[PDB]
Amino acid sequence: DLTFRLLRESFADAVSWVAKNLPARPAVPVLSGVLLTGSDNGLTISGFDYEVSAEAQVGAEIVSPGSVLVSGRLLSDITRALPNKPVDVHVEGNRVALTCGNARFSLPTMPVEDYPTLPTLPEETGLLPAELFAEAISQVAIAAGRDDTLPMLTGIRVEILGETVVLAATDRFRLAVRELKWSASSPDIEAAVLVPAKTLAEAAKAGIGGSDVRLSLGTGPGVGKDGLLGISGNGKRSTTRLLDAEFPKFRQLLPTEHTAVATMDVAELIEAIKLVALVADRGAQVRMEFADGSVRLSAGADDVGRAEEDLVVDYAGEPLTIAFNPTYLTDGLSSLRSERVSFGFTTAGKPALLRPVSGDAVSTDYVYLLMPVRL
Amino acid sequence: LTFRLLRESFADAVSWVAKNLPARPAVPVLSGVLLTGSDNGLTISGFDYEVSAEAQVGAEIVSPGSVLVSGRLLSDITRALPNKPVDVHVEGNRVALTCGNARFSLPTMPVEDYPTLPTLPEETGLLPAELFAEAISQVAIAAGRDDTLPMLTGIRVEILGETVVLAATDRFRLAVRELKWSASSPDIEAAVLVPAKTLAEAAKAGIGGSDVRLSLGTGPGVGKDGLLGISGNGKRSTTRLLDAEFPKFRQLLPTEHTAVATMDVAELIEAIKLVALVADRGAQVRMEFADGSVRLSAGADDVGRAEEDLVVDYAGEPLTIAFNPTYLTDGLSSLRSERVSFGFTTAGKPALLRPVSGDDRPVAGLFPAVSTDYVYLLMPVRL
Repeated sequence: DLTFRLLRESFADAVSWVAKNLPARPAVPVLSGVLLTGSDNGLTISGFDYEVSAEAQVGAEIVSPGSVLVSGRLLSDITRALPNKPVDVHVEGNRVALTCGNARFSLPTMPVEDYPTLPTLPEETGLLPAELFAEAISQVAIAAGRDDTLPMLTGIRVEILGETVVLAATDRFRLAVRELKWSASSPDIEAAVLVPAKTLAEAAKAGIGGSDVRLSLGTGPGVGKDGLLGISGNGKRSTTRLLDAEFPKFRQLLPTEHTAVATMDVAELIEAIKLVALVADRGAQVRMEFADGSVRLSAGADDVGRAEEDLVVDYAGEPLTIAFNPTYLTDGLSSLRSERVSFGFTTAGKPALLRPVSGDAVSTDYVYLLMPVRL
Repeated sequence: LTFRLLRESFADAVSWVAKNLPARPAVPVLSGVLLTGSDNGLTISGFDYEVSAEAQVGAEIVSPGSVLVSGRLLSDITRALPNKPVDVHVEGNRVALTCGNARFSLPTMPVEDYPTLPTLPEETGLLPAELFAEAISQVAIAAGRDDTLPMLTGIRVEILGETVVLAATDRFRLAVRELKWSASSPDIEAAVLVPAKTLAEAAKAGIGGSDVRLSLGTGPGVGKDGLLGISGNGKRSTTRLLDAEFPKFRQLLPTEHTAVATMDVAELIEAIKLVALVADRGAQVRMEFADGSVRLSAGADDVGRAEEDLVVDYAGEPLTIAFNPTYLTDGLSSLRSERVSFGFTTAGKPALLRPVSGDDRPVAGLFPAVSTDYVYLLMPVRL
């Protein structure tokens, strides 16, 4: 009942996006599948699990309408490996015929009724330039520390205030808040919700074309407990369930006046961190020793090596000697899309403030809170 | 010991010696790189169970003497330093290292407790670094993978006059390479087995257009040193030889064919990766040679089925033959030729692949096959 024809690249691009974030999974077989729907004008490619859904619609010559359920990872891997010709697709009983140039395929099909029905639209709360979203999330997500660790509730907080968006991501060592200006598709609206880095970042990492990223949480009176978040892009559209966990109240953590402040060249600092960090322990510390006109960046191993570098800086205040985890600090410096950096600390046991200095519930546009280490 | 020299000259010569070194093996002293200064200048020296590396470079030797610092640590520092001259002097039990605004204080290990690097055998002959690098990458694939089967883990290296012949094999593929050589040596007839892991790596570290000296010896006592020297401009390494018997491989290769074929290489690699996406477990890919057209095909109990028809030249009775996807593909990459030649006998016996667009005559003196400088022999599969 289903027959379509489109360009290989378009079909490859559409599937990969629906079959990356959420699939790549064998948990329940009846759900490794991706749904192909042959609407009168285009092909829609659908997919989800129990929480995060994804949908892609692309141009097609659908000769016969209908739908079909085929292996997720497989189709992706196939469409990318196929020739740069058009591809023809026919469903024959419960097998799918797929021809692209001189290559034939036959894939086992799954029953179209077993597949869950996707989530809908939480009404458009507003939109913003995809480049901005790409940056915002890209910055903040550096701080929701999650690598080889168990995924403790790992989320980027998203707050809407009239037309002011605030993105906050933290673990417990670092806190990254970013502010954002918004074409808010509703009157002044207030919304503070939590949605896990995992997916959110990817929708943004898509690195969408233009000013078309479209945040769907509803225009209502706060989006309800229907834990949904829609991202809509140029044809690409994905929902994701939002966590029930509560974010810290970050405004608290941020100081107004800080006992001491200085500024230095980002590039140069990142090169010297990695320089002296080479000798840093498994208890990774790096010692910054602030004085007028200069900082003595040093680190050491309690056994095997010692390192130090004098760097120029514009310091001002009562000298501070303080240490950081070289990786969380360098994450910060990188996070700042700035040539130079503002440092705002209070005590060698109180958070230090990383702000971008591109000279010539938040404070400036990008703010980055870093916990110190002791001795 | 005190000396000065440029960051890059130091970095390059330390990371060359320290790459083969282990971060923390059984004996601590083996993790370290030996730094010696004399009339010649600074010398980077590293030893191992099986490889010894040594690099000589110019430095201003302010004070002769040797020292023992962590091999991998010194490599990491000298790479990260700002591009300014580096200063080193040994303070009692520690090394001070000064480059611009950065200063380092590394700890030493006891220097008397470092062995003397095994001595280089006489030069057996020499060949451009480039060929050496290609010939190994070519043959190294076929090397029997990490197993309790040593005979297969080696790369065989045999010298016949002005000809060198390189071989490797797991019991499923066999790769032979033939080179033109400059043996500064007379009769020169020898055969040796060296570990593929180490050889490949030592030949990966060979580029730029220069030459490379192979040192096993020259007399009847050739390769009998238990070592292989490979050296050039200041850089000198030896690798332990492998005491195992290599297979009598020349016998293994067919001399004539029931069926030959040729086809486009990049075209064939690409189509292989396509159909095998659907193959059982990367287990097999079925080729169906007819005249003019070969049907590449793959399947899986119930995962999917695939088919490509590729433009082949053929001569002989339409053979149908299964190969392993990966082994097949390695073989193809292993020829750096634009096209490929196929030699077959039965669906259950070896296929012989060689580069096509290559008019080198491996010259004589003392339906068919043919002469090539490189062959890759693949066993087939079924079910």
